[PDB]
Amino acid sequence: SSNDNIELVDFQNIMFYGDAEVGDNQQPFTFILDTGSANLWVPSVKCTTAGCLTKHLYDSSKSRTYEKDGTKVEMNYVSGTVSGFFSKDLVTVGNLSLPYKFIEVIDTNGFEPTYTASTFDGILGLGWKDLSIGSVDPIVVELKNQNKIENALFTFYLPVHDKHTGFLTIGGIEERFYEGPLTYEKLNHDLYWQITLDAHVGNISLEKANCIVDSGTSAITVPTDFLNKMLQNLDVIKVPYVTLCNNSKLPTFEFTSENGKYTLEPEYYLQHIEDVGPGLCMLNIIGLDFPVPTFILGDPFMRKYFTVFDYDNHSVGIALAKKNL
Amino acid sequence: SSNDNIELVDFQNIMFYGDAEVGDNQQPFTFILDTGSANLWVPSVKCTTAGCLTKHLYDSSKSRTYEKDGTKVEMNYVSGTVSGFFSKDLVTVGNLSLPYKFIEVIDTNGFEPTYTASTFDGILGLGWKDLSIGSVDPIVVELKNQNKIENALFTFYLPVHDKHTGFLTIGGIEERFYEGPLTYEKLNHDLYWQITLDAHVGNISLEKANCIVDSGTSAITVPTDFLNKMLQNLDVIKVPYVTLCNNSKLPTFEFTSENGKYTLEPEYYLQHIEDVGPGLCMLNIIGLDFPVPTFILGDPFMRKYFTVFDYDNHSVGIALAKKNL
Repeated sequence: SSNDNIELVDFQNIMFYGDAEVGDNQQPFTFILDTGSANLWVPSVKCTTAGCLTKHLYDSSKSRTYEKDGTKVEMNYVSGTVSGFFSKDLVTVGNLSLPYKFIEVIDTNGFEPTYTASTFDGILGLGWKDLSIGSVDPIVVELKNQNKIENALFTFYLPVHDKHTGFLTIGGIEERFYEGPLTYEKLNHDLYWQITLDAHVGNISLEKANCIVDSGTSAITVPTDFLNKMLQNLDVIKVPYVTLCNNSKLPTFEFTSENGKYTLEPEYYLQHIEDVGPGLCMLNIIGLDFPVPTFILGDPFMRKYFTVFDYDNHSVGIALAKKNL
Repeated sequence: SSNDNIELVDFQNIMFYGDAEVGDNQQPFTFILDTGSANLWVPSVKCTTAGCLTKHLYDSSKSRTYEKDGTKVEMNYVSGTVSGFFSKDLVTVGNLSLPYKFIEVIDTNGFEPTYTASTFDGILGLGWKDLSIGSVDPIVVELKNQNKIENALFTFYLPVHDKHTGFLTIGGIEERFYEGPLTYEKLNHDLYWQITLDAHVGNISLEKANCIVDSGTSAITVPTDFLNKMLQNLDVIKVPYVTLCNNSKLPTFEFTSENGKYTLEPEYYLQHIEDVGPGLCMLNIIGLDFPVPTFILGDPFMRKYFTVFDYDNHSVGIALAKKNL
């Protein structure tokens, strides 16, 4: 394996984690791998919030390579905020290492209940520089400049609950992860991994909508209006959205470009909740409005499609993920 | 027992059922007991929807007391609609029986996925006449006129998940179900069991708000605006509301009148969801706006407070429910 492969484990089909280390002594941590952010952060041994008591903590005094910074910083996510200060130390991802600037988190009380209720210790961003705090070059970009990897790209072969684990691969594209054609879509912005695609679900359509491929989002988000029409005569209620898993009215999402066609059948966005009711399924779709028509192709899409995030070529490559390796 | 007692069983802490029969041969059915509606309905052997295949069905041809009507009718609920026609036959509730007009349901496809995903067969309304279809006198009202019960009232001692079963009692008030004072609140309308109460949660307050005591609602509903302010600096996120069960910022609902004071502490509106995360709790509160400030005091409130629904006196009696009988 000339590339750097990091095994991924699924967490209740809503999150997936990967491990990496910080410090010369390889202190272990479990990370959310987020293409939607650009900073790396780990909780400090100096973090004294209740959430931190159950986590793997980072102790800079145990690492020779630790380079003090101390610049105050706070990072925000959908589920909250974490605060601390910048620090620099050796970061090891898979079989590659490099001195890297990250956020040493001191306070997580503004990131609850997500933090305490989840198994991850920190978050490792895989977005673009301009999207980070402190103007930190993306880790993969850094590795490329240090000539540690053949290409400034990484790929995601996501794990599938009760089926198989996944892999984050840095440096190269491995054909073993996908079948069918691998199609590239140019980014429309060098901030997020956002591309342009036409969308069609039923009779409802939307031309050249913005689509963000995001590993940190557990669902597929759709424009409010779009969702409403999509679920008008479909038998899908919602406790003040759930439906029968065998609902044959359920539509298939269709995303097309000049170079490719991607579809998301109900089997990919329906989550079983038998424990609540026989044959009952939850709709892993969310109504979310951005200033312009936008779809967040989150984990549901990525579980079906192997994805390539290319910094050098400013594009996202998409191909059908193999059901089994 | 000079009163008619019907045992109630809890269903995943979101619903509770009671059994009753229809027909001279006592055909058995499981019912949602709804103070928010005024009709009784059972699925017919003539119902051929998928939802009906798993239910106890009513066969009028097996009952001598069956009186054909056939008037077409459709009933709507929060979770959907069911259609059929009126029929009349002997209805047995506990140890009391009486010929009663009900809806024989033929189509339930407009009531999914609730119907198939739930264990009940039909719904028995316990609301006011004007709130029904077909101008049918409430069953308890009917029983009183037939001199089968001492008073036109019924009480609810709701079951508590993993603690104890409950009781629907018709005809009289039994002190064994409650402790502390029993206070009566006059109805402000002869349609719903709606009363007037001042509400205070934190610093937020609302004078003489309308409060509907509803056995068919699994949560406590609060005015949108009211909820927002209530959950502003409380650590309660919400997947595009959950919180740590030990959150000490959680406020206590306070409802007061000229005759009584009722409170709802966090332990009564927090639902444990350990299977999702350690010490994680769901907020059994819902943001719902009515034309005027309204609270639906659903099951969470009724589980804490024993309630008396008096038709003769047009009031709702409230008292602390005994933790154990």
